[PDB]
Amino acid sequence: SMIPDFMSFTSHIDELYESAKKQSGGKVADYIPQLAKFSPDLWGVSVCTVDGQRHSTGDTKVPFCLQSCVKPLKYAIAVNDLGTEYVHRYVGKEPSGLNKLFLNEDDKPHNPMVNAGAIVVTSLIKQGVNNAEKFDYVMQFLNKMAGNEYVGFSNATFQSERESGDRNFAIGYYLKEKKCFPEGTDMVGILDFYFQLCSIEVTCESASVMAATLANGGFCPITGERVLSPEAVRNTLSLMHSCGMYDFSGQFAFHVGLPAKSGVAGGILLVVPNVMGMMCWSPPLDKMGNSVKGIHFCHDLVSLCNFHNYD
Amino acid sequence: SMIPDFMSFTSHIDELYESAKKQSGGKVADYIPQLAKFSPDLWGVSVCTVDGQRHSTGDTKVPFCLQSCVKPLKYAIAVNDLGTEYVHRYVGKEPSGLNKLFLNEDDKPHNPMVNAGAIVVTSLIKQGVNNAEKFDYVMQFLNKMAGNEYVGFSNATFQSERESGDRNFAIGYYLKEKKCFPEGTDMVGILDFYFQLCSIEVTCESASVMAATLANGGFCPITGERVLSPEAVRNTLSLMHSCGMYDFSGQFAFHVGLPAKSGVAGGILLVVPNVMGMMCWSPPLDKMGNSVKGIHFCHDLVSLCNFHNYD
Amino acid sequence: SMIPDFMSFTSHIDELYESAKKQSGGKVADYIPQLAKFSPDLWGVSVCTVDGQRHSTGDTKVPFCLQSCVKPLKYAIAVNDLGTEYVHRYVGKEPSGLNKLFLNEDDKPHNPMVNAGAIVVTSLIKQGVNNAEKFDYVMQFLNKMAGNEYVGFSNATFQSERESGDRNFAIGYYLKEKKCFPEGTDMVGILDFYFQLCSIEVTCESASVMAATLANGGFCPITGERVLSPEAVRNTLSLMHSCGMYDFSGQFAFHVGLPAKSGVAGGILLVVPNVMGMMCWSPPLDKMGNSVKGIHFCHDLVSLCNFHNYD
Amino acid sequence: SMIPDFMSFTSHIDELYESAKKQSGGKVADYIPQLAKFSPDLWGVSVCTVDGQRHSTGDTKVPFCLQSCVKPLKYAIAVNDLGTEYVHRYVGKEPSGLNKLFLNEDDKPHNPMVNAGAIVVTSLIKQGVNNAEKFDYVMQFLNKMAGNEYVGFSNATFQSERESGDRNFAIGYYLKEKKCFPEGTDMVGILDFYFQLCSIEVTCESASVMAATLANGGFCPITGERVLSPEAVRNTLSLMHSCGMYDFSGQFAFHVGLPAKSGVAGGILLVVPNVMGMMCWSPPLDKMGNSVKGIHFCHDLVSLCNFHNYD
Repeated sequence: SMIPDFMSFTSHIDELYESAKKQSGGKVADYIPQLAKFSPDLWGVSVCTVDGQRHSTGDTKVPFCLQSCVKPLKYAIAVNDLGTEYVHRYVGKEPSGLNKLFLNEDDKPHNPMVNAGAIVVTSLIKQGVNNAEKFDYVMQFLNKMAGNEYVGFSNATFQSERESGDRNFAIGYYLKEKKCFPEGTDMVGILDFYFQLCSIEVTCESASVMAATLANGGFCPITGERVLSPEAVRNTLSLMHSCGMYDFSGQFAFHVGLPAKSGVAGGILLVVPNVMGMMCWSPPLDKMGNSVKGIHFCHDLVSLCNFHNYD
Repeated sequence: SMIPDFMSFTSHIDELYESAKKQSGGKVADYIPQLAKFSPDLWGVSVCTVDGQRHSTGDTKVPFCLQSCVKPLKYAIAVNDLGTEYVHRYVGKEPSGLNKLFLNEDDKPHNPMVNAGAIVVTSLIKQGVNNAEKFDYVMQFLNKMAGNEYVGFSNATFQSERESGDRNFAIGYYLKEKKCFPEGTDMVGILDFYFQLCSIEVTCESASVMAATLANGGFCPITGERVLSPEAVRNTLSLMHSCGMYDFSGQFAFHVGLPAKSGVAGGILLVVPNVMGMMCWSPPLDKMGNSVKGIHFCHDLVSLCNFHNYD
Repeated sequence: SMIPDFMSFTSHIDELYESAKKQSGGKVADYIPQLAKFSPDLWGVSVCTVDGQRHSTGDTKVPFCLQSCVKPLKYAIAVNDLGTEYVHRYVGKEPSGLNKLFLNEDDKPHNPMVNAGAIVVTSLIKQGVNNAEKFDYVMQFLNKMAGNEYVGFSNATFQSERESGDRNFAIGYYLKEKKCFPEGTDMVGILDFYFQLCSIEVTCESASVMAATLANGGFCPITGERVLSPEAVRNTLSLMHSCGMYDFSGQFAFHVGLPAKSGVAGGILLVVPNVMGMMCWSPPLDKMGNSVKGIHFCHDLVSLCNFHNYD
Repeated sequence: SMIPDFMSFTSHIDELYESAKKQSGGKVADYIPQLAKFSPDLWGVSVCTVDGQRHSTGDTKVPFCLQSCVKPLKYAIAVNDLGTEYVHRYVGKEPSGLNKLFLNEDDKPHNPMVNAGAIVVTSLIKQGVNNAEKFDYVMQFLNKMAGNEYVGFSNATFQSERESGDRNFAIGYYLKEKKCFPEGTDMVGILDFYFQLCSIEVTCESASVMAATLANGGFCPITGERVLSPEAVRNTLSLMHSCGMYDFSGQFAFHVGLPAKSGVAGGILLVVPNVMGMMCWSPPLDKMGNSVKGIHFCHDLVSLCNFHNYD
């Protein structure tokens, strides 16, 4: 551990937080009202070490949707219950070029971090049981990852995403055309389960616990229990490292060097292997679709604490 | 007219027909039973001059679905009722590269001869009225083009295409995502109208009359009536010339030089400007998706009668 | 012939010429001084019917480089001496998608109308003999096409194109890498021959005679002699129809419907099959790289005289 | 350090070495004789810890060309003398899609690990001085990285690469066309310097010392001296992680999780951050172009010692 004095570290976290606060650029997602609602000034950062030590600053208790931030999580869950080999017969393992085809060279979604990928992954989890049951399974799972902290749902977001995601339906039908789903999959039913997962709510605080779980080889820092298999955690981290920041993934892997995953709600699930989990949140996104204050913060954290993968 | 002696010409048509008959290669489409049914040995060629003169050989009275062969026709109808400018605010005017994106540089289907294009075009025809009425409108229209000859429908084909076209639905949703349809379009309703049009039935004989209509500047050779506007006919011919033979369009424009349009049913709508209309039909298709006997025939017709656009 | 009264037709040509004259937009090519020199106001149109009848208006006697306009010509020459089959073992027969790869699916230049294509074609003509001799062979050939009218050379242009064409050298080496040239080809020597051909000079008047030759099935309208084989002329026309106006080829084939070929010098070699040959010239080019006044003129000519391929 | 007992670790290295030895597949590069020469049975593995501890097994003293393995090294050198900002005004920082364009969206080579990238990087090192001097500069540099161990040159390889690299010349001219080189660069001279660098020779033993240098934050394990800046080492490692195994980079980052770089000579420069440097060598390559025995070994090393970046 490179964090000898937590107290001092925390003091630095608040300095970075304050430094980022001055970054007012970016635009709040507004393709649906449930996202337009949010104030551009909300800005929260929560830390949770592998030690179990916590620290928050800013709006770390205001609920918000995981959206794309859930992709790493449901993928981790799939590997946990099905293993690397099986999950990857349906989804790739690397970033794509850039326009934006749904499938790769082998008629499989490039990776679990893109829509097509997350949709296929969603179709692997808890096959057989009905949607209601599948959703409880993932919720219970997310609860263990967060050590029983805040994990809600947003029905308004769910209804808006469903009655608006024409591109996800396009992807749904295309994958069904290319036989990308396991035998006998209710494609439309899957997209529904998919929209629901994107609607799960968390707070910087509860999310940081989930990130810390991934930073602690699958053991929840605040309960000590094994939630995800070592295999599942290593895969999730690798993929977050290469494709978790949309079109910014390259720049991010080169300059920040940490496993992260952004969401349109403005959140950024950050993981510092064997050190801590983190969740930055600020609604204003840049052109790439990442939280402006969040990206700023991440670069600052790595310059200051030499947390970069290769330091 | 390069056909001084119709009698002799006909004798040559039968020779080419017999020559093509020996081409047994190709595979009959079988993605649906209604197409698998067909015998690979069916082979028919019907001619209809701008003069009104007719001639058939082979299975020219066995009904079969137009399928893609209807694309040029419904496009002609759109230009006829809306004019070049309007129709092309929604669909392109040239062939694409090759994989196979749904939209081009300007978020419009490349041309009316590809699925995405034909789907958008379908959404322009007779806007407002219900589907049943739209279908009668096109049927009545196709009747005038065929001079009241055989124009049927295949409900079995229609039902199979609908409960099987996942890729067309994918295209449907994608176009709806990119705002490619006119304001307030029932996308799913349009795909239904689209599947129905693909299910319209004709015979080499009735189809050749439709082709002759396009070969006669919009006037049906056997009734003398104006069916399509000059503007509409010129557009349809240009596009059939550059993108009517799927991936073979280039080779076809270079070696045959005639406006044509193939269909998965094995038909090839051929037009020899100011001379005649033609419909070759033979279920076995090659890798490109064109009738094997039909392609052979077309090359032979141009070598023998110097009908190539630039002879 | 749709030109009953040449006198009246000529009167219309001058009206279109005057109408186009008002189009002052576009920018004169300036990648080399020999092209920057030209006045944006130069504008000439020369007609030469299959009959042998002539007519000029504007700056039809000011020499200018063929540049890309020579591509159709040297291609015609290759087919004439080697036949379709041989020439096309090295170059494609259709337009490409759009970035801009040097080779297609089969490691062959897409068509003779693009740089890579024209370079490969250049390597087929008069193999064996030295460059000086090859150049005389093509010059003598171009002379017959122009009926002995103006055909010059521009050494200043040649020297500038050679000491500046890094992209053509890149293409040269790439093709050499993919074994695109006939056995034992001096690649660098070929690029030199290529640059020279681009530097050949003509005038609207002499060029229109060359165009008329292609419009007359290979027979020079003003000498009556056979210059190009029927086979060679049909191929050249087909390719000019689909890929002779750079990225505008699609729009041009759909709206104008005539075999044409533009050049960076501002010229447009136009052919109206079995009617006449033409050469419009005006240095200012549009974004696509075609003569602004020339494009305007071509659209006007087709609207007024219904010369479109499918009228 | 996860290597408590070096003795035991070494015993495991020899077991993996022996296990890999049984992998006889792959084909020895043969585009030039200097590579065809090599026996498919040569197989060597050399380790060099950050501690300075060494260990070899197999043909670890047979000289071979770095080839692509030098790309990470000359890139490290550029960052060391010019800093991240400057070097990256000319070359990208991420993997590309897949065909294989020379430049990316911003007209810059995708990254330093691809030919176009390595060529641009080569043009940044020691600008001004002549080629002979530039080469000595890099040689002296490579010597410090190897702690003065074997670093040779192969004139036969150099001469063959130069008189055979048409694709590198194509790339050279294209980059020169797009103004990718610093002001006043002798492009052809640069390609020469480039071919020379690819011809530098090493042995598993000396190379492993170079890898260990990168594994030790820029300090040569066997001399203790600072050779590369921390900044330069972190960049080199990140890029080796994402694009050092050609088309296998994705699979490699996901399954092995270590910074590596392969070469057509059959070598694989491997780095285990803060632990050791390594060089596996075996001439037979797979379709991707990586050493077959080397790839096998790398997967085995990570399964056995949990060296994967995220374990």
